Amino acid sequence: LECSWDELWNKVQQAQDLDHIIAAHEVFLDTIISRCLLDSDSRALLNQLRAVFDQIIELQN
Amino acid sequence: RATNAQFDSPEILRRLDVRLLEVSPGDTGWDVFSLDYHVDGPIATVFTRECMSHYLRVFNF
Amino acid sequence: AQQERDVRELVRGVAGLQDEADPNFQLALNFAWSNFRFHRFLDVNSHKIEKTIEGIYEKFVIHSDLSKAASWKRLTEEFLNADAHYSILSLLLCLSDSPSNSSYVE
Amino acid sequence: PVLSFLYRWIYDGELEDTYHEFFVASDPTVKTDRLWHDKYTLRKSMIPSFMTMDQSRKVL
Amino acid sequence: AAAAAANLNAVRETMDVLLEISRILNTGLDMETLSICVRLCEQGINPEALSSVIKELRKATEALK
Repeated sequence: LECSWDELWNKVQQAQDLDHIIAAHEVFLDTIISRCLLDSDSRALLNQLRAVFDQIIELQN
Repeated sequence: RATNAQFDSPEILRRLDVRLLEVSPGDTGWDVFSLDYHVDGPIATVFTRECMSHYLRVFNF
Repeated sequence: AQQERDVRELVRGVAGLQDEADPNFQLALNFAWSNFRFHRFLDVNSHKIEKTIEGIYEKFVIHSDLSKAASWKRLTEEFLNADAHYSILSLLLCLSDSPSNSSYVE
Repeated sequence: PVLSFLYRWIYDGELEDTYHEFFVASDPTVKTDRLWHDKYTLRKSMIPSFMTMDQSRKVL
Repeated sequence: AAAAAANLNAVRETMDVLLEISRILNTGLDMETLSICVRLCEQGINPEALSSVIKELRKATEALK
C-alpha cells in the first residue's frame, strides 16, 4: 500500500481520459491481488499461512 | 461519532454500511461481520461491482 | 411400503439402533412418523433455495476458495438438470447448518 | 453526407440511423452504467478509406 | 434390457454428484442414509421433516457416546 498506492495515484492524477482512470483502477487492484496470496497458483503458500494462523489460536488454549 | 471518521463526507459515510455472511448458526462468530461499501451512482461506471467483490476479499485477509 | 422400510432403515442408520426388538427403536420410529405427520412447514420455495445456492457460491468466491467455488457451481448446475432437487438441497442445508467451511481437497 | 454524420456525433453525440452508413453501432437495448463499456461499438465496415483507424476510434 | 440399465447408470451418476456435494459442503450425511431418503422422496416427503428427524437421531447417537 505505498508502492501500489503511488502507482494508482499517478495514473489517476494525470489521467486525461476517463478510460485511463478506469484502466488505472483495474491494474492497481490486480497488483494487490498478486501481492497478496490470492492467486490460482499461490494456493500452496496460503495453505501454510492457514496453519501458521492455527497455532496462534491453539496457544491461547 | 466518537472518532475522527465523523468529519468525512456524508456520501461515502452513506455508502458504507454493514453486510453479513451466510451459514451463521455454528458459532464461527469471527467470520460473520463484513463491510460493504455500496455503489449505485454514476460512479458505478468507474467502480465496477466485480472489483467491489475484490475489496471484500482483501478486507477479509 | 418401501417408505416404511426406509423409515426403519433411517432409524437404524442415524440413531445407531440395529435391533428392531429394542424398545428404543420403536420409540424413535414412532417419534419419526409422528414428526412426519405433524405438518407444520410451508412447502419448499424453489427460488429461495436457488438464492441460497448462489449465495454459497459467492461466499466461496469471497474467501478465494476457487476450487471449491468451481466445484460448487459445477455440481449444483449438473444436479439441477433432471422440485425434489430443491427439497434435498434444503434438507442438507438445514441438516448441518453449522459453518462447514473448510472441507477442502476436492 | 458522411461529414454531416460525423458532426452529428461530435456536436450532437446522439446517433440515430435506420441504415448502416456510420462506423458506430449503438445499442438501444438497455444499459444504465454499462452504457460506457458497451452501448457504442465500432462498425468495422463503414469506415471509409480517407479516414484512418485512429480518427474513427477517437471520434467514437 | 439395455435402456433399463442405462437409467440405473445415470441415476447412480447423479447420486455420485450429490455425494461430492455432501463432502464439499462438509455435511455429515453418508451414502446409505441418503439412499434411504431418496426412496422416501419418491413417494413424496417433506425435507424439513427429514432434516428435523435426522437432527434428532444424530443427537441420539452422541447420547450413546
